[PDB]
Amino acid sequence: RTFSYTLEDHTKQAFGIMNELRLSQQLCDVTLQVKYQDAPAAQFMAHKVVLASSSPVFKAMFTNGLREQGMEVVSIEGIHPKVMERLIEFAYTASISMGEKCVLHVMNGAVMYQIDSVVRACADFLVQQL
Amino acid sequence: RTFSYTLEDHTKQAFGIMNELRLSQQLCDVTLQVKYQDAPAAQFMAHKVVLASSSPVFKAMFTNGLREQGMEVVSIEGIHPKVMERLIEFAYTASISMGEKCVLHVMNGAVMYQIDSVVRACADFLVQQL
Repeated sequence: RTFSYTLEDHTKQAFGIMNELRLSQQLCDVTLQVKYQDAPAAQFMAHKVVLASSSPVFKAMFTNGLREQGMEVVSIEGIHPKVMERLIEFAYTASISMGEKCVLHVMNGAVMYQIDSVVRACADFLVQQL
Repeated sequence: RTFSYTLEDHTKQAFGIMNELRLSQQLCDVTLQVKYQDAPAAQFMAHKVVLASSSPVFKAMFTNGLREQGMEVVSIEGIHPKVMERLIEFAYTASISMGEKCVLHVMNGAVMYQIDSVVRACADFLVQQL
């Protein structure tokens, strides 16, 4: 009496569209403004719900109480823009790529945003290089 | 010189959190107010970017031009609240379930929002019942 269907590729397909929307800067409600030491400032527009879905730190940051009035700007320090870029790309694509010289910095950034999957991968890479 | 990692379960995990946020009514920016013929009105809070990721119709509806001022209300007619509920659940979970008596209505609703995967599944179910 009951009919039930699951599209296994759905979440992959949907994230592809959400990443398209990020890159076309559509429906974005947070701008991450990243200024790290000597490097020129950079900014990244994104969707709070997507960032919250991949990082407990972003989730707590955006779900404070009575949900917000429009596009919010967030100041980020302590992470190089190139690392934040790769973490955002991970949240939107499930993949991350970097040079061996950046693995430590990406791991530092993944710890800062509690992106546990990237922490494990980076930790395991560092240890294999021993 | 280059290290690359993919978390295969990521998009599934992230959608689980986005569905949690929908049900706790956190970070939602659209309310779908559904009034269908005789049935009592119902409303559904959701995330525009998630709905846009699963339906070209919602995507076009929300990406008009200069992105909007806060929580938007959308009036929906022609679909029973129970069908809209199941379509929203599909967008957030990749699964949909219904009784055989509702398959035609769910398919009608999936055509209305161009949720092609649910259209195919419903069409194929109807034809197997022949």
